[PDB]
Amino acid sequence: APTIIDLTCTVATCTHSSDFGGVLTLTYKTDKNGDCSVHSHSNVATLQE
Amino acid sequence: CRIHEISCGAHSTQCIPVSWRCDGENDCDSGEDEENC
Ligand SMILES: [Ca+2]
Repeated sequence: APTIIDLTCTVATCTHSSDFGGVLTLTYKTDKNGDCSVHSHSNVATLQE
Repeated sequence: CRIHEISCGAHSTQCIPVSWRCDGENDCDSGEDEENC
């Protein structure tokens, strides 16, 4: 499995609506390409993918 | 690369997992995997 190090997060736009009104971008450094599982550990916001 | 990885041609050193072959997205440098599929 890939290893992700030095990951910091930021949000571009947000609008609390019934749709998925918000985008966030993640920056990281890895060693090899692959597919990772992504999840939000809180309840306030729900992801899409 | 790994047994489960295919390089995007000999001219490039980048290797991608085989699950990305013909997924409808140009995962290679210039969509080599999506070619001839
Ligand atoms: Ca592909």
